[PDB]
Amino acid sequence: VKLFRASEPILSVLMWGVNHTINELSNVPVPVMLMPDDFKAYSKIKVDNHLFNKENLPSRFKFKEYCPMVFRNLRERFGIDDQDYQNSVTRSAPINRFLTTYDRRFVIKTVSSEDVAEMHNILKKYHQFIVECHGNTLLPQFLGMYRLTVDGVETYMVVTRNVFSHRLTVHRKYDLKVAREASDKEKAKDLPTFKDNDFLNEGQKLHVKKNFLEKLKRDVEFLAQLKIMDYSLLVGIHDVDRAEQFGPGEFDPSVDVYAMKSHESSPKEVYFMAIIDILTPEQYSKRFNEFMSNILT
Amino acid sequence: VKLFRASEPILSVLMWGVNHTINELSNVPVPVMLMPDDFKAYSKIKVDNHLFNKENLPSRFKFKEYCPMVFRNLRERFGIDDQDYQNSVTRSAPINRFLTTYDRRFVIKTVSSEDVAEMHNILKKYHQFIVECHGNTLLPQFLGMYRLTVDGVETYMVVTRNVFSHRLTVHRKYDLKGSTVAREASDKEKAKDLPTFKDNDFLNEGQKLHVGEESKKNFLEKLKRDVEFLAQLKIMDYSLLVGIHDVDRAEQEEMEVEERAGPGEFDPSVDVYAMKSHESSPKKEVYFMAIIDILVNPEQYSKRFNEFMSNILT
Ligand SMILES: Nc1nc2c(ncn2[C@@H]2O[C@H](COP(=O)(O)OP(=O)(O)NP(=O)(O)O)[C@@H](O)[C@H]2O)c(=O)[nH]1
Ligand SMILES: Nc1nc2c(ncn2[C@@H]2O[C@H](COP(=O)(O)OP(=O)(O)NP(=O)(O)O)[C@@H](O)[C@H]2O)c(=O)[nH]1
Ligand SMILES: Nc1nc2c(ncn2[C@@H]2O[C@H](COP(=O)(O)OP(=O)(O)NP(=O)(O)O)[C@@H](O)[C@H]2O)c(=O)[nH]1
Repeated sequence: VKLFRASEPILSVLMWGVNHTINELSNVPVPVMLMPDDFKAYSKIKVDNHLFNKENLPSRFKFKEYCPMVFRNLRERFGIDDQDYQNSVTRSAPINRFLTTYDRRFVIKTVSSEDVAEMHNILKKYHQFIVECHGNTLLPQFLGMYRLTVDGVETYMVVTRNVFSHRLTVHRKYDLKVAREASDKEKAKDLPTFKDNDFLNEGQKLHVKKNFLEKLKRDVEFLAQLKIMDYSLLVGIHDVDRAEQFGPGEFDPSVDVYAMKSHESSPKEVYFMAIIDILTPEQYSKRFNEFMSNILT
Repeated sequence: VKLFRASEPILSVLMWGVNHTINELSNVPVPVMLMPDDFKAYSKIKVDNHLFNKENLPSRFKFKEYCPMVFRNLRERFGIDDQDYQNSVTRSAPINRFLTTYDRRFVIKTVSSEDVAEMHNILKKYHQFIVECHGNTLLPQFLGMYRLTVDGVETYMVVTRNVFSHRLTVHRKYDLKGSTVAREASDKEKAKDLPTFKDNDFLNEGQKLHVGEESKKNFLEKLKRDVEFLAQLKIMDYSLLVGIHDVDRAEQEEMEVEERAGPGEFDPSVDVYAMKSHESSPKKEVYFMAIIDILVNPEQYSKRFNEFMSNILT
């Protein structure tokens, strides 16, 4: 029994919504191919519940799913089963807009109307690229896109596969791309988002490189051709020994897709690296490219 | 994998709605008791799809379920499981508004806004009656009440358990009121396959139903409390629907079926209104007898009704 028990009405509606659209989809046949209209398509449902089942859900709310055929195909191509996705969102309220499913597999980010517009703008080529690279990429894996109406307020969400391990604690993270670096207050946060300079003058490398670089180049090239910028490479680091204070450094490469073991010859950790934030050319790409090509040793 | 394929979009939407509402209710816990708000409550869903899932469902439709907590409970008290209900409605399209589920277990009747209003008016009392009578009644067993919206047009529907068997074939039928006013069937109706014979038609044939005392007493006691309950509310024009199954004829028809390619028994948990003919009647038969259409004065209407049905059978 999924009650859609959550800290805020909006989370409840998200849970309800994912549950609903995925059951509905299970009634929709898997087609031989995506079609042009699938990229211009949506489902919309409006709920108006008088004196009923408003123990957790708002009595009145809307839920809209952009291009459900496309995002179900992306799901399949990312090796993700519809039932597991549904369970991750619904079996328990997602946790604290930036959200994570209770099991930490999927990230739910609140986004703008123009982010949604832009996603629609890249979606065909992005899909074709996921096809052509066989879901082997560092780009965000987009799993679903929704608009929620709650108390008259529209909210937009995008679901991605988590960059980080859904199990291995991340001990230090960097957001790589002038010059930028972490603030005098952000550096006082539990897990700080460090930047390029904090990384450079700290003299850190990542002993691992072939796959990562081939992949990364192909990706940032694709992002260039779409005239997109501002995207960052998210890097996460889990210190095995630090955890050691069901084995340490143990993970499922088919789940934690971006995870990477430290090379046998190293001062032992787990790295997670993936490109985030591309919903916004050449120079940015080659600059980004070279900066990241110099972290792997 | 339910496609909701149907010859009319109204039916697809019916299937989708029962499916959707039953699954939703599966998330809703079963209460210790029903509350007053449960009798004034409704669920409403409005769907506007664009360029998506249009092979069977229309892109735009509305579905409303009346007092769903109540009807769920009613289903429980009539020994009908929600998954079975759902399956009966959605596994395959209902068939010919007067519909029957593909498996013949449930009747879907198209009604009026007036009808829906009267359901609400009588619902708390009908519920309590079903409670204190333990589900043992000739009255319609109400299982669900819905409003569909297709093409800006609104359609109300009431679901009941079939009075007739979901398996056994009905070879003759009567709609009986007991009116002093003459009630026969038209040449039109009499030319139909299974005509709806009426009062004077029943009188004319010297027709009688022999069920034996122990079944007669049960029947008549049900009937007496039923029409007394109906008389209490301002309820009139309701009928006794009478189906007659010829066991022998059926064995014959089956035989013609197996040739061109058990006997007179039934599950009373399922064919709730079925009665075997008396161990020593002429031809052996099964009858189905229920009160239908409950949505001069009511008291006398029920005296006039009860005397006629009381004489309908020995
Ligand atoms: N655990 C986890 N955290 C993430 C993931 N993606 C982003 N984050 C974190 O959430 C924040 C959101 O970053 P971003 O997508 O750039 O959103 P933004 O608001 O446009 N940028 P900013 O970080 O400056 O606010 C980042 O600081 C990052 O640390 C993820 O997949 N998993
Ligand atoms: N006694 C009673 N009648 C009710 C109740 N709910 C609905 N009705 C009656 O049932 C009839 C059908 O109502 P319905 O078609 O749902 O629509 P509506 O409530 O009129 N408004 P709308 O058509 O805008 O949805 C109406 O005549 C209404 O008065 C209730 O709780 N109690
Ligand atoms: N198989 C079956 N037929 C039923 C059932 N209830 C009613 N009918 C039939 O369906 C028709 C309509 O019955 P009724 O409820 O009186 O509807 P109505 O609209 O009030 N009357 P009518 O349609 O005859 O003018 C009749 O042919 C009746 O015999 C039922 O449970 N099962």
